[PDB]
Amino acid sequence: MIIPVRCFTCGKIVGNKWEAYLGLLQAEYTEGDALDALGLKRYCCRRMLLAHVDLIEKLLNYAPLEK
Amino acid sequence: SNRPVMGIVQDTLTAVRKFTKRDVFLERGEVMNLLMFLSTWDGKVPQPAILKPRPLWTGKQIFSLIIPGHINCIRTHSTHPDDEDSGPYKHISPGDTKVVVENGELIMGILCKKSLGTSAGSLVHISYLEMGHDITRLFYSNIQ
Amino acid sequence: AGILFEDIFDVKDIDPEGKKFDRVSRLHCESESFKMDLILDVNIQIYPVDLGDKFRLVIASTLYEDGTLDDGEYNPTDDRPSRADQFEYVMYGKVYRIEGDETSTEAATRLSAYVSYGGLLMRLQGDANNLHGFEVDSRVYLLMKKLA
Amino acid sequence: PYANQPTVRITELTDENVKFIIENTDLAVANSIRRVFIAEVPIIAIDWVQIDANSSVLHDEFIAHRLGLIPLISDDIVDKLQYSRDCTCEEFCPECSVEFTLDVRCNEDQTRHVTSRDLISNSPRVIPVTSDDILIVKLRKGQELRLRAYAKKGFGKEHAKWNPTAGVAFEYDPDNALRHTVYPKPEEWPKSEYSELDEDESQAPYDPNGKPERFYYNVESCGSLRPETIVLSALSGLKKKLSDLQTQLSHEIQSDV
Amino acid sequence: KAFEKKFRFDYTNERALRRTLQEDLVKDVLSNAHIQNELEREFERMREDREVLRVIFPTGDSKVVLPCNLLRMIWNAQKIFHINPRLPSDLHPIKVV
Amino acid sequence: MNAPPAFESFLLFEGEKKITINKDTKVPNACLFTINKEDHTLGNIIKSQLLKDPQVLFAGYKVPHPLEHKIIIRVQTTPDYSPQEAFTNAITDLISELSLLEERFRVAIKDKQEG
Ligand SMILES: [Zn+2]
Ligand SMILES: [Zn+2]
Repeated sequence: MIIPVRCFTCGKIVGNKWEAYLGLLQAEYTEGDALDALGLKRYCCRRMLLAHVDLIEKLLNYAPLEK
Repeated sequence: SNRPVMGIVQDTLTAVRKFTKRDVFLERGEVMNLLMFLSTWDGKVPQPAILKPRPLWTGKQIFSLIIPGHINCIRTHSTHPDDEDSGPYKHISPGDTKVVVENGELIMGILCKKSLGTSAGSLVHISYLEMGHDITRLFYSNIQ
Repeated sequence: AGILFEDIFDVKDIDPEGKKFDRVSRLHCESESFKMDLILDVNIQIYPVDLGDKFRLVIASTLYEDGTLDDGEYNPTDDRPSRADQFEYVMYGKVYRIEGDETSTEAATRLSAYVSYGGLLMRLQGDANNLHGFEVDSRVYLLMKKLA
Repeated sequence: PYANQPTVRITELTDENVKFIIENTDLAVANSIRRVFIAEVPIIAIDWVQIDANSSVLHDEFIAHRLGLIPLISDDIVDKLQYSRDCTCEEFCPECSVEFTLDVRCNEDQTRHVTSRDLISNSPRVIPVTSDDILIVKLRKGQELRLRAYAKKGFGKEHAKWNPTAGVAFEYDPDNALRHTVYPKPEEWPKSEYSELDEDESQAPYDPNGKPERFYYNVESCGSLRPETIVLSALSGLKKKLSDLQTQLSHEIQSDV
Repeated sequence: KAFEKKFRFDYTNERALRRTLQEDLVKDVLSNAHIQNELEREFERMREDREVLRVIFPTGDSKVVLPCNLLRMIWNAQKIFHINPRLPSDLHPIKVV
Repeated sequence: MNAPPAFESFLLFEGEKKITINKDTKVPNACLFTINKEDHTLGNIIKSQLLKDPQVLFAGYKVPHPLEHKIIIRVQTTPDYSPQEAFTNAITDLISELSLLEERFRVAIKDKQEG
């Protein structure tokens, strides 16, 4: 759905690192380099962004219930 | 089938097999921690198998306290070869195979499904036939 | 007193067939004087031992050795009876079997003493004249100390 | 029958990380300090959430869950504030809670990211760790989200939202000298970052007389508490728990005698 | 041959009796012909039982199901009463019969 | 529906005593301490500290069931040394140790910043 804050295993803040991760992937960095640049060292944190799927963008395509 | 349905299974059986070997030596604090989980313990810490240079209890020595009352049982470990009974070391068991329990104490040998499992003449079967249902229930719970 | 067996043994073997236990090795030892064959399992990391090591082995019913029962309990505050602490390596166990060579009419001339030290075993073969002090289901202390 | 005297060396100290070594102490002492780092350290986190309007595609309790996990700067007033259970007032008061208000409506066509910066607190001392921005929900044009929240004082035992630390690294005896773990093949195990032995050999020789000491630490804060104040509050909380145990034990001893 | 060697209770040796049985009971066993007659009757009954078993159990299958484990209970009696195999016993065989 | 509230590991409602002292009749000079709403954080500490006392013959802790929040600590001491006194001494020892550790850690922190 949406990027979850507080990586499950340890609790490190990963809810603020999704947009920066996407930007790093979009411009130059590979996934590993982007994760290293974001400071996600423990693989529990790296799998948190790496495996994330942002369904929030897909859910925003539909018109809202109230205009 | 005049066998027990209930036996030591899964984690407890593997940990018993690893726990009973000769190499298992337990320091003072570990022995104190383990003994409090013994429901039938009389509160008297046994003398360690090794006294010097440092006190070190053995897995069999602690497991002997779990054995209720005075149970006599003889089993064989899964890895026990058939050469030992024929040649020498029949009662020495260089691989520490076979099982001998005398006077409710695990004298020697490594336990497995052949001893604590569901089989005729198993150690738990002997405990039930000798002591009773309540004492065997306590034996099960203490082992676990 | 309270002594059962006193001798100095020679380590002739360590791993005759193979190694089955990481922390425990088996000492195949031969004795001076009484010519007493010995097999013994000894913790290795705690008490290292190599081939051809002079070690004095003592079998005692009690550690105090003044002639009183030890009631088989572990208390660290048991210093006041002046425990026999001249040995580096001390074990505690019971005799579980005593074999012999007697056949009906004739008496046993050689005995084998089997002791389980809470899982570690020792076999002690030799003439019955000095080995008669062992009794089945009797508490035993093993005392060990290397020699130069 | 008395305390050994521990010493502390601190190797690395940043705004996010603290690396220190505790020497000359029991294994259980170090382990319980590590456990208190996670569990018993008080911290301020959102616990009471009320949503007025929520047109987002995420359901109400989803947004409340995301809000509760947002860290809040608790470096100073977490000690001054009191647990709501122990507080005299009913519901919530400023002496027992901090009020948060969020009011976001997406009017432009471009999707608007509702972040932690949108949280508005009554007190300037607690900020949702924004001196990037923790994302709460994304709003499409026409969607709206208005809610009121109160932040309480709690610790890790209650809920993980009150965990003040990221992964707390604990390590003792990096060179395996006590043999607390036995490597079937020592040569294939990577050496620890605190290893004191040369590359040629694998492990230190066995030490029969040794006991666990010189416990290596690495406490990584979530930003809600400064990582040194995490250790200070952990020590203070454990001491307070032990002192309360002392008081109760003394009272029981006098009552029974 | 092995059956007789294991179950006959040969009292003629007079030396093995002194080692296994107490010195007092050896003279009673040897002197009294009633003891010897009753022991021979016991052995004859056991031989008849052996023949009955061989009729009942062809294929020589000695593994049988019985209520109480006599060997384990004998061993329990040994351990409870601190029986020393190295010493002669005071148990009179006629009392056993 | 059967999930216990969050405040069952530390909070004491009405009725429970924080620590309960029961003597052990099996052996002389042994006591059983039942600590309500506590976990291994305190039990392991107490067990480790008690073993330092040369007058403590037995010391340990256990959690009878993880779903419940209770600790049973069994202490046995030598004659003429009550186990309750041993527990009190261990707790005071821990107070002193923790205070000294905090003091030194604060000194180290202050030295690390601008030092
Ligand atoms: Zn993580
Ligand atoms: Zn209030």
